Amino acid sequence: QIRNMVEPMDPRTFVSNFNNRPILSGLDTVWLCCEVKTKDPSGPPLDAKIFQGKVYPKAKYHPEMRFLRWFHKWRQLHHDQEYKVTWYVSWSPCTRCANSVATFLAKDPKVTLTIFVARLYYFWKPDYQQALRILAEAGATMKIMNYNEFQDCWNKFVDGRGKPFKPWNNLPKHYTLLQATLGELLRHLMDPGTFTSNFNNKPWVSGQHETYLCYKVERLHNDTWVPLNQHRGFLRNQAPNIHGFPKGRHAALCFLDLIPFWKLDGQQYRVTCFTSWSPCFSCAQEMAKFISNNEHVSLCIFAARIYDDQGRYQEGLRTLHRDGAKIAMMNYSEFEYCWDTFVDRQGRPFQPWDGLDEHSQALSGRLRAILQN
RNA sequence: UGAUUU
Ligand SMILES: [Zn+2]
Ligand SMILES: [Zn+2]
Repeated sequence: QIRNMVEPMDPRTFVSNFNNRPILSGLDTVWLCCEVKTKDPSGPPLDAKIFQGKVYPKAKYHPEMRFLRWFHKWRQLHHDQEYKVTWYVSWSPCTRCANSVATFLAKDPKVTLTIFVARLYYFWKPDYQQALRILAEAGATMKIMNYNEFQDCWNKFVDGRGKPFKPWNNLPKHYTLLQATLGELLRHLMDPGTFTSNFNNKPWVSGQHETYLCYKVERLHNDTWVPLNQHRGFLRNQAPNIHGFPKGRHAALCFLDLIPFWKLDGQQYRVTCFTSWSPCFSCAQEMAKFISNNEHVSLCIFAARIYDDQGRYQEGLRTLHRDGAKIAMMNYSEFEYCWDTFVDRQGRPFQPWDGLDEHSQALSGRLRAILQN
């Protein structure tokens, strides 16, 4: 078992180093817990290790490089076969480790690697974004640690003495910010079936209530709105879960959460979202509050369909429009733009669904009527 | 807590 393959770390070492607050000073060591398995995930791993290394000053002693040196020797001592490796790392890799690991994976197709990260290190710096993309392109699967992964790491690698994992405050909030940020910098694209199913604007017939939201940012420069290529991406609502958001978190709120995290300066910005459902009353109230607090940020909301929340949704849309948000129903040009920009389309052009224009006209008339009452 | 990279 893993407990006999590693010396489990002190619980305080784990809790302090794997806390997932995205902005965290004082944590000058990187920790890496790993499992080496066969192609078959069943059974215990072949081996498991804990590595650590100081962030500064020598990247050669970061735990990713210690892992590489260990793994080379270990493979010499065991009969060769394909390996699936999993890492739980407290900080995501620096540019040097990202490139070294990418080189290693690109030269060795017998090894595949999954990296779960507690926090993103310098996620806002383009050299780090680029190096994480290089690592992804070499085949590494990179994900943010969520509750299940912290619990698994606790059970396997920590001297918990039979006590269960206890989540810290704001674990889910931190997770959602980091997962959106990682999707941004890896340039994740939406599945085309997912897009077409969720943005079709005919009367909704599925029992599912889910909201997908694409977003982008423009900056005002010499009276012209210019693109800001950094903060562009998509997200969806978080369904309720007692270990996540117990009452869920709607897509509009996750979107709003991202804007302060971007640390926009004092210039004028226009933030646009393309959401498959118009916001419910709660979401519209929160967006109105945001507008009240961020004068330099102009909000533009394009919706595929109008969501009747069985409540005060019309009042929410009216309040948003009155407070200066642009609210409009998506037309052909917005659907095509989202297909071209946010969707994993693999060179294929946008193919409109039947009735797109007719549905857009009827929805736009309904939105006009709501805004005029 | 925007967080010393040779
Ligand atoms: Zn490193
Ligand atoms: Zn809502």
